[PDB]
Amino acid sequence: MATGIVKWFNDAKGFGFITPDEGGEDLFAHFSAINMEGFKTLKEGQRVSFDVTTGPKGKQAANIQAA
Amino acid sequence: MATGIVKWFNDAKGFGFITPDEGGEDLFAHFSAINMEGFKTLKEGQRVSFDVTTGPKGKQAANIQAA
Repeated sequence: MATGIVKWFNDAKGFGFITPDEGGEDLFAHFSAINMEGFKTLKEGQRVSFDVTTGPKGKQAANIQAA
Repeated sequence: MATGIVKWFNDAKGFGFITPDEGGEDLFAHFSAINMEGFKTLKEGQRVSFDVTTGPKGKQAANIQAA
């Protein structure tokens, strides 16, 4: 499965462009193209925003979102 | 509240640690802490994996997931 970095994205009409990693031309990416199963976990390197809260494991990230 | 980068995560037991951006101690991040509303859009700089497919806008990213 191919990979790449999101180059830019406007929330108004809900799409952006992805630069593919292994070379090639930029891809159009509509928000509706997001597979929600693809984001049920967190990934190494992934930038995220969150609330900070004290839980059982101590200081923890709540309400995690993409940043 | 705050932002940060996911430093390390383990898909088996479903938890990892986030290093906060604006200084501080690393935070425990369980996958159930993920707010799905937080990922319905794509973010600038976000690393993603995808199918490639020809749609109306031309070459497009399909089935987009976090990478």
